[PDB]
Amino acid sequence: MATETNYPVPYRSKLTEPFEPGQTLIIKGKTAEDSVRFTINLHNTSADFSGNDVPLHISVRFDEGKIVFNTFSKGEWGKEERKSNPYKKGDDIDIRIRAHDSKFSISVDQKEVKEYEHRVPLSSVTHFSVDGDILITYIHWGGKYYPVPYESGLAGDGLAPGKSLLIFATPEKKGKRFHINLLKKNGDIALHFNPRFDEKAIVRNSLISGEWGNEEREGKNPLEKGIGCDLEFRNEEYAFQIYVDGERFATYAHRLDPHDINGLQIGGDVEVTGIQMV
Ligand SMILES: OC[C@H]1O[C@@H](O)[C@H](O)[C@@H](O)[C@@H]1O
Repeated sequence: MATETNYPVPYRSKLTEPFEPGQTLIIKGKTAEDSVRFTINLHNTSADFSGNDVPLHISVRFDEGKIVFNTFSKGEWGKEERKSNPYKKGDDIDIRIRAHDSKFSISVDQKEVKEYEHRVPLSSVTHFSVDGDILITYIHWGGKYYPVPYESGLAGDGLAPGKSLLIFATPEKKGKRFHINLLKKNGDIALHFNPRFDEKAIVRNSLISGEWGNEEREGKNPLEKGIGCDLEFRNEEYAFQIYVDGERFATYAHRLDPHDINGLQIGGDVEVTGIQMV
């Protein structure tokens, strides 16, 4: 129990809106040398009753060495479904649950490991909770089905120094490349982020007045086909700080005046599950 001051356990959160197909629930935290198990439940209740139906129960067991799924409804549990637990007592955990119309898709360390068919109505999930030997460090519920190629404007102030655009996506299993453009009203691309698996590199460049700039490579490429990633475009005074999965992958000196970056485009071989401005 280190610097908790965030989401203490047991954690109970009453959903403000229904959990719907296309939306993802992200839970990250830390465990200890003596953690034995922790749970994540998607459940029903009127507001705080706590104890009705549990559409989806997830038990990560360090003693058993697996992650176990099941549901509780009408006063009884069904048959558990198991998957290997890739975590050893002590490491950080990252479990994401995305709702779909026929099931829940669960990924561990951004790796899809389980498809749990709905046994009870998804619409009956009104609450969510986490408990056990885990120190929760991050919880987020949002997203939707983002079609790609994708295009949209950004809030009002857009992406300006001091702001960050976070994108959660998964390069397609058999994809070759995809890109993300941060644009200004006149169509110029301040930042072109273009991972190329065939080239084993991520190209960064700018499009000014219909002309592509220098083209910056350098950098191993921390992305993997079929594995989810967290992309952060941190706009600062002198450059874009590009973070991939928590670590800085590269810096990109501004070639265009920051501010007024109110456009976004995403294309290529990639699935997008979350977009947010912070
Ligand atoms: O115009 C040249 C540019 O074309 C783009 O389609 C490519 O992704 C860039 O790597 C290239 O520098």
